[PDB]
Amino acid sequence: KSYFGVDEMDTYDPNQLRYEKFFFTVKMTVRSNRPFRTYSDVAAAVSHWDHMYIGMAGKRPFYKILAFLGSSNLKATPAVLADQGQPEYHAHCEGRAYLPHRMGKTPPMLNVPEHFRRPFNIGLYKGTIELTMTIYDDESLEAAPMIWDHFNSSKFSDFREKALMFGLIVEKKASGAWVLDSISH
Amino acid sequence: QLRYEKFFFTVKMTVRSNRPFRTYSDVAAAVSHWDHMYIGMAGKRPFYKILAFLGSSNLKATPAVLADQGQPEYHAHCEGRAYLPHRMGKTPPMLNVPEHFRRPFNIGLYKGTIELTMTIYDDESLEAAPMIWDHFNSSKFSDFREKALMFGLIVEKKASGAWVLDSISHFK
Amino acid sequence: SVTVKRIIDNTVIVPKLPANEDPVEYPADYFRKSKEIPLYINTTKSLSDLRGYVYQGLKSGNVSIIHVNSYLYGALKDIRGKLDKDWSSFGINIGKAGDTIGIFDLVSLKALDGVLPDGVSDASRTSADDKWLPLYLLGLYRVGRTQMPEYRKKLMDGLTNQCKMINEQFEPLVPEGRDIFDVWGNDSNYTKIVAAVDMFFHMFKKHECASFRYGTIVSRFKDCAALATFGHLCKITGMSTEDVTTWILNREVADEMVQMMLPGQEIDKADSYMPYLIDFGLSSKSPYSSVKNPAFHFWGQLTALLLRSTRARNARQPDDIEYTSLTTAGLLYAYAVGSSADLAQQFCVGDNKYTPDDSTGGLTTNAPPQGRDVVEWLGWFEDQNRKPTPDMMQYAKRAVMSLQGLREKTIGKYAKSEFDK
RNA sequence: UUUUUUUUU
Repeated sequence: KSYFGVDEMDTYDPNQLRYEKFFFTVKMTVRSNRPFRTYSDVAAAVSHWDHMYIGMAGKRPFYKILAFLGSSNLKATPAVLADQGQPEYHAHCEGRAYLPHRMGKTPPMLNVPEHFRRPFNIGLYKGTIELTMTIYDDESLEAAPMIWDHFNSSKFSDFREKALMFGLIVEKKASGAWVLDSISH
Repeated sequence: QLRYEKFFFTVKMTVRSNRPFRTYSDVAAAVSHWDHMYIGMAGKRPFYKILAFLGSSNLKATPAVLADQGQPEYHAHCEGRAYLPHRMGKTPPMLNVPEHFRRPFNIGLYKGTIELTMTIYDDESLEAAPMIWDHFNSSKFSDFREKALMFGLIVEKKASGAWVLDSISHFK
Repeated sequence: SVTVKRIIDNTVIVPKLPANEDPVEYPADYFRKSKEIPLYINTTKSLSDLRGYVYQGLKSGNVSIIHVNSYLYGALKDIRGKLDKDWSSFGINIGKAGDTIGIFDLVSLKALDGVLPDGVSDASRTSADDKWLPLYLLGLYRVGRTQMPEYRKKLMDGLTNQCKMINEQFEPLVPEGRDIFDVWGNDSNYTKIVAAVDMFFHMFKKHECASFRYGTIVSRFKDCAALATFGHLCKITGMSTEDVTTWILNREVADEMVQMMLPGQEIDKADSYMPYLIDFGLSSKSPYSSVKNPAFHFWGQLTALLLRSTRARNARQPDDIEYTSLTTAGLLYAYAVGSSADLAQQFCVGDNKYTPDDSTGGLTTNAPPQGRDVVEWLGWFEDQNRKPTPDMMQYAKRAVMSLQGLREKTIGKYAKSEFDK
């Protein structure tokens, strides 16, 4: 508006709720020392999985949501209990979910795996993250659950805060569930 | 906007577990998350939660427990006509078909399974009915809102005189 | 046409022909109906996203065609130049002397429709890598046209050198394993872009970015290798075009000549759309191809082969053509031109032009006639029957005595098989 | 699928 002629309206109305169903599969591993106290550190550490993103664009919101889901329900390995020298955290998930979003329009997907592996160093904590994901659209007529429903929430509190920890701005519509707004980045 | 929506309701609640429950707080904690993975009608989602509250108020034992203490088990059943004031806006049309859910609950000390069979559908009759909020047995105290929040249901106890349903973010 | 009546009944019939082949089209017929060469592209994504998509797809080797088309469109758009003359062709006009033009000012742009594929995006791609990326892609297009490992590797090593001399520390993309970009030749917009680029950088050869033309030189004379042969024969013979077209002596190359020489279809205009008829889509089957003019091609290249020509031992040998009749005419013409040298006065000082003093002669025997004219050669050939002279065959054999390289089903192979005997 | 110098900045 500060200039003239810089688009008008955008009649196509990208700003509107759109639903997207898809199968998801996830597997995550985290390695470090000085074993891992509290959940805020989980978000802080995993937030550096895409420092230099080289993945298939258009899937960034889905990948971020998926990393959040995987970080939510990660189960520590017995070695953490037995030895504290080199703990390890593992996670694995798979299912079919449908997400509402208003980012835009997603092109056709594909059933290809994607691997990411990066080191991290956040203050006292240092180590490695290694994820492997596979998302692909589903054209069936099943009644899948909402992706948010897959979060139990009996650990950690508030979804706006947590969605911001990962770089994700969402909304809290009174009569429904959380809908995406944009990626803060 | 204070919208009064009428419906007939039927509810059948069952809980199975070991370590038989002692305090109502533990039972409420177990039942609050009966919908880990909801695949029902979206537009009826909040209403079901209200009905779960009713089931909590109607927790009962059975002769099975008196027959053996190593298979804790509670039953409950309710049904009738009611209408609810709400500020969620407008609800879609509702059908008369049964719905069922069964989930495992794992809170540490208490572990087991929870089963809920609900059927909520429109009340096309034109006759007056009591308040759905004035239908429970929790005359008790003013902590109805505390119980709802512990479930995760936001209600108002202001001069309106009722416990009207308020909002979502029931997840916490 | 001609009438053929059934003798026994006197009935009238008209024998038609089968058509296993496909019909013929001329460029003039495209500009006689519609006057705009369409070109469809996508412009939704910015330049950096397309850069990332192209670079990463090529590194992995799963790049999409549409993204490459859009990248070439978004890269070759700030290049321009001056303009000397009045460019025009087939009733079209482009600019006027004393202005500036771009590279896509030759074809009309529009909006492609339909869903689009995805890519693998990158967030670190310096701008400096645009100097050579279009060049790399055009070189890939060029090298992906010949199915031969030796030639392919020689051409790709030339391409790598071309990229190196500009942006050394450049590294090869599209690794040596799974082969890509060989299906792109089947697309229509990529070839239109390549042809437009080739024409533009061919007219303005002094441009500083002319090195792109390394990748588009195969696109100019495509499917038109019958005109090239005619020109090469005209140059080797050294005579004018009238004497060359006179020396045919059979109505099979003449049919092709009549098919190739029509009022429209302006030839000899370097700044025209003629050579790029194929890529731009102006014609499906070009009338100058070698599959519809086999007799002309074979006769021309055999005449060239029998006159000590270099580009004769690597041509192909099309089949379904009667070699006995074209071969005899080609041999006769080759002997005629290579057995009599025309000497005479060319420039004369004032009223002193030398006149040939030849009215008394003794060439009534079988010996050859002096000068070069079909009238006097057909007479000598007829008077000496159709049998080639032993001297003619000796000349033919000594003309093809030594040949090092030969390839199966080549005109060189045929000549060494029949004439070297 | 066209093509038909293992010619070509």
